[PDB]
Amino acid sequence: SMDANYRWFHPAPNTLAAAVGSPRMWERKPDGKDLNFGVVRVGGSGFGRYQSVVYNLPKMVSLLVEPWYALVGEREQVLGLMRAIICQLAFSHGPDHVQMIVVSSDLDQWDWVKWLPHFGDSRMVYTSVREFAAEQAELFAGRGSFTPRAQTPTPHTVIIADVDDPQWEYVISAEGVDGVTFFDLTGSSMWTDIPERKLQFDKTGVIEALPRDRDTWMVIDDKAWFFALTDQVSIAEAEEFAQKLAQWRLA
Repeated sequence: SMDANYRWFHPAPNTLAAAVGSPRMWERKPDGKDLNFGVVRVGGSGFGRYQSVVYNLPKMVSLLVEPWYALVGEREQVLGLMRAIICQLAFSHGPDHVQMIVVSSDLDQWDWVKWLPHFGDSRMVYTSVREFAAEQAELFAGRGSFTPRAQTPTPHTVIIADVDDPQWEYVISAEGVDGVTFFDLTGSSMWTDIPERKLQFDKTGVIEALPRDRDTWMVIDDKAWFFALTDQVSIAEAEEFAQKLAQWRLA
């Protein structure tokens, strides 16, 4: 019963700090049996005047079915959703299964990720696409095009593209990069031209997207419909989760 036990797999992201160190942390497995591997909660099903009468179920995206997602909206709500996605993944998946990278011309917003092992380089926070491409050359060398979803190859890489830079094209083509999912925050045309990858916000925090099948993640309509009332994690909530995970790692 996935809807009955949804709080064990996809809870509200501000509950994750208190749950750090529980047996649900880093429990996801790329074994072909865990259908939540590579899945991340983005929000809830209730919205507007219907919030009080709709049984709220989590809404999610799979990292394995698209080479990227493009978050289109106002700066703060786009950052809030990205922080919720990062916190969800850092809690549910171990850094041996999911690694993370941020490429941003706004470093002040990403200082909190210094506590997460997922961003540790064997810190994967870069200020330009050129610096990122030099540091991550070994990641991209020999990698083919993205193949949408047996055992999943690991680590999967989640990259936050937060810099409007024409050099993005020379790193991520239309075919995508195998084992990587980008999340664009800029709203530039190269990311937003594919409709099945767009998450369009409205001022209330509701996102619309092409609906997908609940079991296969396959797109089921070519027009955008309600997708989720997004989860929003503030800098303080994200830093609280990140520091709590860091203290668990030191203990």
